[PDB]
Amino acid sequence: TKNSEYFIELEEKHGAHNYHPLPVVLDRGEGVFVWDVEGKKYYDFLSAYSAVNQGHSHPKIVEALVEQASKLALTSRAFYNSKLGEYEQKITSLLGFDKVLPMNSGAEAVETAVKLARKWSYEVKGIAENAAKIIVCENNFHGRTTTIFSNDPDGPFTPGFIRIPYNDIAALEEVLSKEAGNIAAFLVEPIQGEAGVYVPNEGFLKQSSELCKKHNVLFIADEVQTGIARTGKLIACHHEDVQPDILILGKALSGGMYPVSAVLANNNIMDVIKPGQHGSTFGGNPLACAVAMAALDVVQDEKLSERAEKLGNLFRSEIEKLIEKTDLITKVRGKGLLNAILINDTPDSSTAWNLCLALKENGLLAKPTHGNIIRLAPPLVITEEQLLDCVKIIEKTILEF
Amino acid sequence: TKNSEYFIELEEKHGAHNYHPLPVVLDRGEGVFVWDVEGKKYYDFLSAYSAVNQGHSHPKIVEALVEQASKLALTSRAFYNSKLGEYEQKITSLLGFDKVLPMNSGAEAVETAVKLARKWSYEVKGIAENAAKIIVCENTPGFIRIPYNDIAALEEVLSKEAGNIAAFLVEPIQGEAGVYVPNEGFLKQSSELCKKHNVLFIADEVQTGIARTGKLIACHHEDVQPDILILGKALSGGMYPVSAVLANNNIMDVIKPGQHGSTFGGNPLACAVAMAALDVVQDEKLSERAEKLGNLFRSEIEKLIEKTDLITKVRGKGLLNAILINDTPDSSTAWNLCLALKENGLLAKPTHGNIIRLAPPLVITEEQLLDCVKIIEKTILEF
Repeated sequence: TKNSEYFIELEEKHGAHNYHPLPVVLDRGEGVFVWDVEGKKYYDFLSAYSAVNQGHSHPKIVEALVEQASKLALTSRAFYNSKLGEYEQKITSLLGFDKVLPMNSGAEAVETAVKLARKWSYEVKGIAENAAKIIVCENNFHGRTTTIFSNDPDGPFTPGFIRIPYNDIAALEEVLSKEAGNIAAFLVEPIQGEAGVYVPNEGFLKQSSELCKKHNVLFIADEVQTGIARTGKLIACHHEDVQPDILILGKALSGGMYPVSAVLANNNIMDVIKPGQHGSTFGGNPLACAVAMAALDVVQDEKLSERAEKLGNLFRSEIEKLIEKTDLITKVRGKGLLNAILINDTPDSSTAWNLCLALKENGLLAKPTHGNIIRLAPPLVITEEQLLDCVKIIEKTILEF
Repeated sequence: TKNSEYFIELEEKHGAHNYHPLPVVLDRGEGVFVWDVEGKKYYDFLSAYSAVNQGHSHPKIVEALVEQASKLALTSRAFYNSKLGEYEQKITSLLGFDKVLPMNSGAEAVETAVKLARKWSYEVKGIAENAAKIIVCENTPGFIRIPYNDIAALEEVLSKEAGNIAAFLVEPIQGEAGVYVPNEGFLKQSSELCKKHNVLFIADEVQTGIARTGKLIACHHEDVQPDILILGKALSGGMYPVSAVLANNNIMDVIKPGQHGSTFGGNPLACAVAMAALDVVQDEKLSERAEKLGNLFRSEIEKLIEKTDLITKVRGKGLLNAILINDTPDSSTAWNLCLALKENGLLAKPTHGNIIRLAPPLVITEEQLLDCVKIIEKTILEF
């Protein structure tokens, strides 16, 4: 009785209708594979939007969660817990920063990074306490701003922000040359993943970072999606020889086992933070820390950055060959195993969705974004043989469509 | 060696200084008790700000986490998972709502409740898109701030501009400053006033919900069924960040799939944990336990107050309680009292300088509760 349709109908009846998932009901995951309720096996080519970099149900991450959950999971920050210090030392040493501020969700970490940058710009740089601006390339704070109303009780422009095009050095230099004195930070993703996969021009991140330093503006690398080996380096900034002033991590920081996010910065920035303001009950809890330490160890011990780099090159090379055989795919873009294909149809068309249904029938799970883009992002633990099998599945699906 | 000071120094060096915790380093919890790195045992009288209502490391909740984490912890909402539907059916049936929207954090759920009320007021009530206002209580355009526990102020705002108002968003008890219990009838009259003026009543029960005040949600004390219910914290027993917004179909009908989503909201691990945490509350009758033990606790603390000039009053409902220390908010007395309580085996922390929250896990026994009273008495009388 309790088949896939049974669960879908439960959610229709009792759950808000705020999502449109691909119609598959998953109940087990192991490594690169997931199984639906009827027992069919699939390659996961979404990795829960690049949170499951270490594979589903990684034995080391499971083990860390189970160990810590039976000891102590939450004290709040009213007290110290014995795991947070160990984790803080680990991650700051690993990435080369003095300090980390732990949070739960990606949005919390981005919000916290911006608040930290504004406070720095007041305490150190000298901008008035409501006058600092943040340069952004996308709507990083969707749902929490007033443009015309914000939902947080405690051309169109968003006060406090300057929006410029992504991958546009001239636009950044124009803003900095004219009003860098008003600017606390530039907040940018090394690859934009919201509307697909937008890889910027070679050199964009490094030039942006250098321009920010020249103009006394913090460079904030939002690596919630790009971080933790996905692009072929521990963080995508490393591809560009950038060390950001503030680093934002999330998603795969926990392998997807627990919502863990982080903001890293050196003392000259982080020490503007003082006790007092209203904070997070769960941020930095010992269960989160035990999970994140294990998730980082998997990435380093299994050399997942090198694996994502090598297999990503192979993947894009093979997909480029497929593109030459079909009129259905316009281009493939990405870094490491963060890749996506643009389908040769309009964003209002059903083609990419139907291609994802066909991929599913052939044993590979992906979902469109913005109508005509398909993200292709498996866990980084995929083997070369499995990767080439996935290429064969994609080839078969495309060539038979 | 890795003693308490070692871990405190690690955090000073490598962690942001955004908190000033009580100087105790905890490494184990069971039920009402926690142990520090040196092995000293304490009663936890904060419950992680009322998230650990079911006690630390509750076996049924640990069980649920282990079972599900071993199987599948995260899919994202790009696909269905096999636990969310069962959890949605469970919590909506338990609380008497048609639908639930699952989230991670308390602030997420509050913001989602606000966004939902505004969308309702546009599609159903007819207010323009960015024109609906939300009434809230003092503890920001588009929000009307009135004093807490003030029916007259609410009535004045409604009489003057209910036509432009989507909702009133209120906590059944305010836990921010300390524990501010409103007057008898405040919540019910507020709920009735909102209905009369075609305004949604949103109960923020992130702190008060899940048995802490002696009922499954504090609205039940007052015979209020809110239009939108916000839950958080103890929904997971503290094992996982889980929050929720519940409402009937007349409100949830306005929801359609959007452009931005939550990766972790509604994931199968969160759902397995929350189902177990709810089962603990019902199976162990923790609402009844909190009601009965809360009455005993306030009665015993009132006796202690007779013996000292240090404590002004005790207030609260269920096991959400607090004491006001007889000193200024800028003084160190409450902090120093908490250091002394710690030495005598009970952990609490001040808020707003001169208030101490007293909120143990709901699984505490009468014998333990009276022992805690004895610890507080000893600490006060020896101070």
